[PDB]
Amino acid sequence: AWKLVVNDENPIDVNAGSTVKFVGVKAEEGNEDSKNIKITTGNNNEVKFDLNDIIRVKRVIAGKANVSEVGFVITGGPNMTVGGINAGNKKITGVANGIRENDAVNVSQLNELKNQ
Amino acid sequence: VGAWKLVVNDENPIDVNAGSTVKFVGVKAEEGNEDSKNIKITTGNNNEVKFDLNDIIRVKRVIAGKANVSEVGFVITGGPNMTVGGINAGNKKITGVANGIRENDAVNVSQLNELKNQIA
Amino acid sequence: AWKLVVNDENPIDVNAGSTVKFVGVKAEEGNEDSKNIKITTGNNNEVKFDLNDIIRVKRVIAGKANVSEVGFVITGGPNMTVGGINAGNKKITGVANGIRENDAVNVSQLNELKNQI
Repeated sequence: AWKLVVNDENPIDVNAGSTVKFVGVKAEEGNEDSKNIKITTGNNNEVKFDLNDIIRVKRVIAGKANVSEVGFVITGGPNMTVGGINAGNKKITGVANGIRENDAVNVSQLNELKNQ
Repeated sequence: VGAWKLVVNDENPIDVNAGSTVKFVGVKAEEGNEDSKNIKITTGNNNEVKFDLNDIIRVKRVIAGKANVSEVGFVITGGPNMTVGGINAGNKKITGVANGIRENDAVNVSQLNELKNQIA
Repeated sequence: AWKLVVNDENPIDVNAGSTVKFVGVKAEEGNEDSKNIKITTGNNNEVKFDLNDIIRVKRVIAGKANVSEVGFVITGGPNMTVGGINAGNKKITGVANGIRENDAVNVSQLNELKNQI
């Protein structure tokens, strides 16, 4: 027999005739397509590990950038949440001229009015 | 060592005998890019098999409650979005906007008020 | 003994009495709850693999959409970064009337003035 230790847990004894099972945990209980870790096998019995095309988490952190249930947040910077967009006391650039009533307007549009 | 079996998500067992080799592999997300294995599997000391994410992960969707990342961009369900076709402010105000300067910068209320003072 | 080959690495030899350890790597050295890959065991000793509820990476790529240390970027399109927001040379829609000095203004508010002046 050999022993399999997962992180800090007590060893699993693997005897002759024993079965070891690997399981991708389902994020959503009825949904076999909801396993965040996708474990499959190859033609030569290779055990293959990947991510699901769709991953379900509570939070993604990449430096100051956060994705979570509240929205898209840059620590100390802009954000987008259910209550709307905060531009972080910075300019918003690359804005095409607004057309509909609830489109944003840009500097060029303010200037047009200023000359009429 | 005794002969044992490995069952992966209820696949038919893989029988492992004395003399057998078992391979674990991280799948490449991008066909020809060796650096694109989302699951980073390595070996260290003391027969440790170490599992982590790649520094760069490649997926089609991230779901974190009502916040969604996808090939179209960044969406809050029932809220604003920033997607390929543009920003949708979600029928909410946009706050914290510094004064626009270039012709394609957004303007703020302070600037609209400056104009009101200038025209008539 | 049997051998374990992980990707292109040298084989590990597993004899009778050997131990193999599976470990989640900590994303942050001081945080034992920062292991991106969550490995646990079930009530019949199944080895269960999942993601941490909180994952820490340098970049997520979903097609043109990127999450990274600079912020939220659509390649060739809109972005929201440490330096502010770019609207992608497209219109911004769904903007409620600005109120406070640093709120954005919409077409309706520009027209309201035009009708007064």
